[PDB]
Amino acid sequence: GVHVLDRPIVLFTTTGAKSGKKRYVPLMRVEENGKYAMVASKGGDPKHPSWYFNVKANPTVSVQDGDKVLPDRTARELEGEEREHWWKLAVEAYPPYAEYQTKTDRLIPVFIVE
Repeated sequence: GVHVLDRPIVLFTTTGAKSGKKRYVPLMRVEENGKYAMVASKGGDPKHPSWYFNVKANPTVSVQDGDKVLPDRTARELEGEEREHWWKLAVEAYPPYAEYQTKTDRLIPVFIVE
């Protein structure tokens, strides 16, 4: 229902691939030129957050940033240099993300929402 969002957080709305159920995933705001990143950490626990598999099963994801709603955009798991770029923006936004990363050799997934 109605969410109230302010920096430093944004809301990503996911839709169940099997059920159609909406789930609401607040994450740190990591933004550039109208695109957003979803950093798939889990608070320093190295296992995946429960939404990770959901955005891969159904990449259609809405964003709410302040009063602005970007409906039914597409989440794409980043690779390579592009992941690195968005990782840098994430660590500037929320430095403990880098601390989360020191707890595993596997790169924390980052999705671009576009």
